[PDB]
Amino acid sequence: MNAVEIISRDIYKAIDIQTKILDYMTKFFTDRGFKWLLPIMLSPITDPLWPDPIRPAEVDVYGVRMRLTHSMILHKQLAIAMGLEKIFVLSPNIRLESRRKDDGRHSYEFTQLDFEIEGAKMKDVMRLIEELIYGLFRKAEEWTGREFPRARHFKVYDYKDILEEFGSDEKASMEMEEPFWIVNIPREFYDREENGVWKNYDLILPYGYGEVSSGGEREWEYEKIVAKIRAAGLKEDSFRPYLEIARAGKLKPSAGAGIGVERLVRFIVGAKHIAEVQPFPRVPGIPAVI
Amino acid sequence: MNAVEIISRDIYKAIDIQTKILDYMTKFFTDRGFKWLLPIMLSPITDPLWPDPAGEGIRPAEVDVYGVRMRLTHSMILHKQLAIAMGLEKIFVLSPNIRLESRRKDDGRHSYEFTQLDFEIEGAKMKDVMRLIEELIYGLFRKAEEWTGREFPRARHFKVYDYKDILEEFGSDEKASMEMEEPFWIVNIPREFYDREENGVWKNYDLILPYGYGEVSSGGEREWEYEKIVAKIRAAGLKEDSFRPYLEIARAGKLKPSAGAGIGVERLVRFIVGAKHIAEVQPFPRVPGIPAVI
Ligand SMILES: Nc1ncnc2c1ncn2[C@@H]1O[C@H](COP(=O)(O)O)[C@@H](O)[C@H]1O
Ligand SMILES: Nc1ncnc2c1ncn2[C@@H]1O[C@H](COP(=O)(O)O)[C@@H](O)[C@H]1O
Ligand SMILES: [Mg+2]
Repeated sequence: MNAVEIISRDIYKAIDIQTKILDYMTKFFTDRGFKWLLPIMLSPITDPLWPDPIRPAEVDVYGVRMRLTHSMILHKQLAIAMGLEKIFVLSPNIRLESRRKDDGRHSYEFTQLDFEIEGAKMKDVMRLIEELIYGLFRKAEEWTGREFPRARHFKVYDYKDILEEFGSDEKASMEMEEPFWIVNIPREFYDREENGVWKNYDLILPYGYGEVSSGGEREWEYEKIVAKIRAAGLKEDSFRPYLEIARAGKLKPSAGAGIGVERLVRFIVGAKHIAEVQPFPRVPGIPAVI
Repeated sequence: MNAVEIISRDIYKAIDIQTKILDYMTKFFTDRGFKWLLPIMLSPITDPLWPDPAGEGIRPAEVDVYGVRMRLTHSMILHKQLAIAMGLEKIFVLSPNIRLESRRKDDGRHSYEFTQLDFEIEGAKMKDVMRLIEELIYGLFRKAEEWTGREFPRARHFKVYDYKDILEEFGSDEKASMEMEEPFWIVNIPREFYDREENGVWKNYDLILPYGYGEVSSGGEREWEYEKIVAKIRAAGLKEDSFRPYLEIARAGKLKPSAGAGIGVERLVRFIVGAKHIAEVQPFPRVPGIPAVI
């Protein structure tokens, strides 16, 4: 698609739905006393996205190598350390994944509504996301006149049982008709692990649409954080100012999640490919024309 | 300042105010039938920010994506015009920008990363946009009195000055802001190719805050005609090559007359909390010429 073809697509209904979704979700959080933060796109530190079942793009800023935002996870933990209590942000992310990830669900630029709550536990956040999704689905039925999944609470699968029964979260999505949780997934250092149990969670949409939200409780203790980083083969100086805050003992227990906005729009409009809900497509492996 | 000093600052009140401002502004637009778009951060093309009397001529930060040069968003102006070309009629976006301005721009009003609420309206004229901004600002200031218990400028509409006359009377827009006690408009400012120019008159506008706080909003009617646009690019010494896909759209006759503006969120927060320096309202400061530690 050249530039003219890109702007010649019909996208009005998807954008109409997107506007209603953003209105609903931002209000959901401000109604519950969340602070609305603005994003950052450049920092000496960012989410490594590893280990996880790709290097961040970099640019020089006044002589210092900065990373483009993979995700604001570390900055959300810092906002909690500043005592903001409950926060969310509409955060753009840049993830330059390969052509292989062009599966209809991935974009190399996207936005997630990313939130964090001081002191929250995994079951708190999951219940909160269930409340958000249930309400959103009921409204979407009014917006679109179509029927959406009806459950107030979603089945919870352990990561292991998903690999056991379906082989992958992929096959799982295709087989289900309700959103479902996958919990206890070994991954990045910031996610809390206790007694071999990872206190984290992914919300998977039915009908093959795949993951829509992901989060967890956080590690906040210096020794434990550095251990997981070293163990993973990550370099500590990639996270220096963060670890300095951790060493100072200023990180606080918290839990949160990110919700992929375009993935949600795609589900509600029922679009075959995520690019169809984006005015300026950002397809993995295909550098954007505009 | 270092990481621990940053996280130790007390900015709860500014963030509480920011939350109320974002709630108010986004509702203002959706209430009026505007569509809410998500931002783009990388693109082959971006706002040149030049010519522009308010800038020094910075080049966008660049990064390769699958081997192809992309520019980090200076502003989404060209993308707003393309959204209008897609028939979305009335649009807004909370758009983060990256502008690596020099230390000379560290005047308390600039940050090298910031967000603007950027909006565009198909068919609108400068008077329509200016009046909509007045409606938004007046209503915001009335709410701010309740949020803070302090007094804010009460004007329902703001006075209008030509740029040329500002220079003559005050010497600069900075001096003008220091002398005024209510917000005011500066219009007819020769600048970038996308602002509409007709027989020597630029159809554009900056909202300036009083008490030295400076500019908080800027916009204009747009050019949409290929030959007019190309001539302005060439006259400024810019390169058609830098705007190739946009110029393809323009050559095809698919740009439409429109007008819009951007409103600096952090600048507005700063004004309402009375902060000396914009860094005081940002959880992670981005001070011009100083690479941030976090
Ligand atoms: N490449 C991508 N394209 C579109 N959406 C994404 C992408 N990666 C993540 N998301 C969304 O953002 C959410 C948070 O992702 P994460 O930061 O990876 O845990 C996911 O649950 C998805 O909804
Ligand atoms: N460097 C900056 N730091 C903070 N806010 C800015 C900066 N540049 C522009 N703004 C705000 O964004 C609005 C739109 O800017 P512009 O795209 O330059 O017309 C301005 O009116 C300011 O309120
Ligand atoms: Mg300007």
